[PDB]
Amino acid sequence: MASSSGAGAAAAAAAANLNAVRETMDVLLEISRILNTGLDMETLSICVRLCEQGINPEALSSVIKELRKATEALKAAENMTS
Amino acid sequence: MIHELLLALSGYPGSIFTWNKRSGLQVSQDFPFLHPSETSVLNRLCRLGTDYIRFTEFIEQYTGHVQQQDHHPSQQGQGGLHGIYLRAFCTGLDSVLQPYRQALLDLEQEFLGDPHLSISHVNYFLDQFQLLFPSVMVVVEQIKSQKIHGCQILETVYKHSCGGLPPVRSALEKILAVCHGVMYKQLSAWM
Amino acid sequence: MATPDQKSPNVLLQNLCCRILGRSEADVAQQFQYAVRVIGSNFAPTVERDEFLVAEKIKKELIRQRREADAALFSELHRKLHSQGVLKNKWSILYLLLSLSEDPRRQPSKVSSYATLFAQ
Amino acid sequence: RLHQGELQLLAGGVLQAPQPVLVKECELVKDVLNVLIGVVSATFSLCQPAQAFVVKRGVHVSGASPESISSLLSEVAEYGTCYTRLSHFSLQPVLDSLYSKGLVFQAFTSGLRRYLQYYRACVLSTPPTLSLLTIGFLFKKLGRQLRYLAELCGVGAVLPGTCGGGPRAAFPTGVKLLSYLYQEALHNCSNEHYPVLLSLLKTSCEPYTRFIHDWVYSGVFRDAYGEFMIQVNHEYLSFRDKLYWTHGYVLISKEVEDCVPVFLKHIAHDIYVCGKTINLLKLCCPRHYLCWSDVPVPRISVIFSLEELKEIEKDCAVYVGRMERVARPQVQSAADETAVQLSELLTLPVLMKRSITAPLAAHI
Amino acid sequence: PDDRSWLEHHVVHQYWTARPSQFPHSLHLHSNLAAVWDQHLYSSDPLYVPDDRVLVTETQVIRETLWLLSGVKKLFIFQLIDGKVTVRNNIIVTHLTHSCLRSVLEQIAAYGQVVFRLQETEAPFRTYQAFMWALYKYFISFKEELAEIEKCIINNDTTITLAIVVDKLAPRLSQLKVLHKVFSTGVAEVPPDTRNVVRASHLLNTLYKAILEYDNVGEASEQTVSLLFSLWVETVRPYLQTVDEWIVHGHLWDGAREFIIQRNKNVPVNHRDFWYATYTLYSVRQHTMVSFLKPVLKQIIMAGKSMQLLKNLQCAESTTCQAGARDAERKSLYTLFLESVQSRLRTPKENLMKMQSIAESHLELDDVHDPLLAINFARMYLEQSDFHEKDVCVDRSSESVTCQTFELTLRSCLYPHIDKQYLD
Repeated sequence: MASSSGAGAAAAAAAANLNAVRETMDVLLEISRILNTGLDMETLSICVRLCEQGINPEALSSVIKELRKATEALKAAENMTS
Repeated sequence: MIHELLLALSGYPGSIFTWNKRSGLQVSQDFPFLHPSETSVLNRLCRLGTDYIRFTEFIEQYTGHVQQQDHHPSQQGQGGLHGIYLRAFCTGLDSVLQPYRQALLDLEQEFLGDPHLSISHVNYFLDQFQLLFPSVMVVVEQIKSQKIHGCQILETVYKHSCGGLPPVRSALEKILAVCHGVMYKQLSAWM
Repeated sequence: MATPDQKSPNVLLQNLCCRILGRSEADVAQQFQYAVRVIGSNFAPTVERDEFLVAEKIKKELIRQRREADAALFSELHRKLHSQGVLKNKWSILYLLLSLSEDPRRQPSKVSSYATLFAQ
Repeated sequence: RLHQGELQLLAGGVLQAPQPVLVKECELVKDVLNVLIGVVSATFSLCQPAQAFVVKRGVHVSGASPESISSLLSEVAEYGTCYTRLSHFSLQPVLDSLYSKGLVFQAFTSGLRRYLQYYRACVLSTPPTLSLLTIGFLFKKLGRQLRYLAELCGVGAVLPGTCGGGPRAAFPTGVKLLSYLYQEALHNCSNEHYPVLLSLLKTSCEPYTRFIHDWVYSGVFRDAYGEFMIQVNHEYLSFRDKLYWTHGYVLISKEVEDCVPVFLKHIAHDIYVCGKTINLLKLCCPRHYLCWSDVPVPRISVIFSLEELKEIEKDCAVYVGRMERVARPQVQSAADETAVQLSELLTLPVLMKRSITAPLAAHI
Repeated sequence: PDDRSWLEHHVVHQYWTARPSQFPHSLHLHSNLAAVWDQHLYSSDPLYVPDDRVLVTETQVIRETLWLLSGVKKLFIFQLIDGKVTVRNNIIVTHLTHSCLRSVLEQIAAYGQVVFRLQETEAPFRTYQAFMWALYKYFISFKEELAEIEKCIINNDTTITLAIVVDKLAPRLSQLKVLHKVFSTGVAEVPPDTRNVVRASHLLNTLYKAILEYDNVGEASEQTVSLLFSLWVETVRPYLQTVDEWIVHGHLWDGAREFIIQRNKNVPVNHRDFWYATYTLYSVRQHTMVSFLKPVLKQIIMAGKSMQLLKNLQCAESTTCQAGARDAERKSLYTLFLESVQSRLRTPKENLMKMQSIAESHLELDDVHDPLLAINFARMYLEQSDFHEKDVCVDRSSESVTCQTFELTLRSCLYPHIDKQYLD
């Protein structure tokens, strides 16, 4: 009868770790906003996952700048075609 | 989300509206699917929800525990909020939240009736409680901070009874009436 | 325990490109190739690999931008992030954030439409 | 779903978030009703050692986040756990020969069974058309009161093995039960539990008041569990000297607080002397006209209605007069309101004093 | 993200996000007026560099306008800079010229800035609390209409244009302009270092003068006159309460010392100056006289002195403490005034039985109901379930011709009752 109680506590601990991770991610998003990084929730999450994978910040910055220029050209074309 | 928002207001924090023991209920982050003005409205509603959550937390903190029959009831009053007046205060707070709970249930029914309703309708409907709750929360926080004990808390409630909010005045009158009922019970026993 | 299918950095980069451009993966193939070329290029080591040094540099840069309040907020957020310990590579994330910071005071140099000529 | 995906992307696969299982509310209500009866459901599983429902991980409800819905359901599961565990604690049924808690405890458990029956009636009265939030709020006060009473009685829902709370003291019996009820009534005098606690105290005292009645009128010690302050030593009851009076019936004097009900302490000594005197008179001169009168002895019982109390006092006076010549409501209805009028007018200790000592003083 | 993106495309475009939402619009000259104007500008001036303009939907602009008017801060189009609502420069609509849209939005933004200044009110004192309460009631009334407009927008069944919305809000916009001017004069014009008594007196005098102005304005100000009357009634409620407390209990309970009369604590009732010095008017500046009470202020002072004497004279227990009409059962000066104003203007065991029936329907026949338990369970479940226990219309619009002058209405509804109590 005892065993059933343990799974609830383990699930609660995992949920607490996940909530702490969520709080940390929100803090990171706030920091990015203060830094005027221009990342959205999806973009910020992608950036966080990529950074966790070890990407060189100089290469990442150059790639981001080039991608931003291409995205701006594509957005201008999309706004001109609408 | 409206049901989720009410659940957060009902004490079920979620991923958007996180409850923090220190910060209370808060919007977790800026989401890409909302206009920043909608984020501001959400933050105001989360402020109201945070105040409600803090009230519920206080109610649990001073009413939620069974009274330990520690032989000396007088010492319970020092560290922990204690006393029959403290129980009456918690009961009054719960009674004042009862109309708020009823209004929340009515909001839930309306949202079930119309899935197209927006947060502005809730902000309209809940504004009366958005004005009521902050003042009662301030009064309760003052009572807690000053460690008002026994019937001396009643004097503070009277001081708080002089508030300008008519609904807050009526609520404090109800709470004071309950506390005076307890006081009168003790006085009856003595007399 | 099947660690969520964290798609390989190429797939993650493709998804990021699609998100940034607001186009489907099929529409960003040239951009994906450009990204692969950039990622395969040797990048110099970051100037600072110390979390606290990076936070101090960020604060100094914000002060240089006359954002002293933002510098204090950055230092506080950095302290909180370091204490949380959720991120494994704090120095790398700090370097990325520093590289992505934008000065609100410098009027955006509107990218001449001519830059699109090299995009093709 | 988007936000949870974003959180998983940020968490880099490490937070294996339980898959949100979307369930229809018209089902969640059924699970809630089962919890109100302590029944495990598809989303809530009963942890047998805790007698507690455990929420299935990844429960998703339409229109709410699965985490917030899980939180609400966790609170509801805690309420259901309290209900089921309290029922199990009160479910100790039969005063079998192994029952060591005594008749006062058995009567208390009978009152608790009545209370749980009323709770079950309320749960069955709950219409299945109510909202989950509406139901939660409606039963919130009742669940809080149940949890408070379970902790007060030491029958708290927490599994005895997992709660590192120190050894739960045995539920008090006899005089210990009366003192416990008086202390809890004082501590809970402001709670919604105060009238129920008064009813339960009356019901648990009923066997003890019967024992007191038999001791006072016939000198019969009916304490099967040693809860009464008086012990009968049959060895000295056969003596025909001072030793018969001193040792045949002995009031347990050393732990008077533990052997005499706290509310009867002011009359416990007089009751003991009266019962000893009655037993002595029965032993030495059973045919004495004072000792041999077939006059019915007035009933000693706790009364909580002011009208019932005045009627009992008048009947007691008439009974006393008739017996001297021969020698020569509380909590029992529903709509009735006078039954508690004294309980609202008078404090539980003063009410108990007036109700118990008047017949006691008359008989003494 | 694909399912989410499909919803995001179908749940209203991310244009509110800094990501440029391109939306399809009709290229008809009447429908593409923005694009045609851009083309003409491009054709006309070889020096014209095209600024980056954000295309916003007219419905989207309307919604953001309503949210601004609903008092939302941090709008995307209308930015609040130094407490001034400012329109983002890079916004354009398909059907408006940038300059025309900018002008209309500037008018709306000016009204929003007024609201924003009014929206920031904290209520630290009784008079300020009353002003806040009245403001909240006004904002509630405005938010009701705003919510109805938003609902109609959400239904999307009918073409709602910015002009239609502006016209719908025109009466409310006029009321808002009048309220803004009155509030600025009554509060914003009050120097911050003024004593709370002085601030209150200035506000009260401003209210009286505004009341006179709107009463002289006639029928066209009826909504404004009603608003001002409600504001006056609310602001006098605390003052009338303080007056009532002084008259009834003989004790001036004034925590903020906002009343024109201050009690000198140094003068005991047995002091020779008790009749003269115990209650002092805050007369240091002649400006401390309450204009609405000024016609009756002298009688009020005499009555207060008399009541303070009677309560301060050790009167034998005078039987004229009749157990009859309690001062708590006495209509308050705010309550008596409101009742008299409405009347002159013709203006605007059972639970135990329920528990027994519930038990009979849900309890088994043989289980005796425990009345203490029955009551407890009734309160916790049935009385918990059945807790569906969920105004002086001073609108002159009805009988404005028959409505007395604000001063005449005051003299006839409030002053006579006060004089009667004073005489008694």
